[PDB]
Amino acid sequence: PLHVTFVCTGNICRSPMAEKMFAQQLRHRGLGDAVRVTSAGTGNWHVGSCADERAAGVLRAHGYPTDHRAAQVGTEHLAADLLVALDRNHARLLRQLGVEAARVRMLRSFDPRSGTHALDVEDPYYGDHSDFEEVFAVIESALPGLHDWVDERLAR
Ligand SMILES: [Cl-]
Repeated sequence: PLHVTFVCTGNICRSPMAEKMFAQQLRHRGLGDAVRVTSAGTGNWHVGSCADERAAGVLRAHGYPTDHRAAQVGTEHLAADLLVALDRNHARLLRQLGVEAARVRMLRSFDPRSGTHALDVEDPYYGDHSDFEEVFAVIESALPGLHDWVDERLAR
């Protein structure tokens, strides 16, 4: 089973949002059994915690699932077929951890409007509900390219 994992720092806002969203989208496409989707954080200050109440709030506001258990990047995640970094800091950490460039890609590099320079997804933790809605929109705009990536991989 193909494995894609999203990575941010605390695994309570950005990455879990991308995880639930992409996983649900795959289910709608009937590809839920063929692709495993998870997420983790580079840090461990939230291991075991649910997603941020505001993150679950926006997910729910758009009809997506919210169940989540925060975790720090481990063996399981580093063994994914693709590690999706939320921002450039996450990417350099995963890179420096030993993951080759081809397996570390920033989420926004999948946005159809993306240029060679991939943009960061901002952390909404210290913002307001508006910031969480914006993070949702940014992620929503980037995922279509990840679906193409999955289609290419499943062909294998
Ligand atoms: Cl974070």
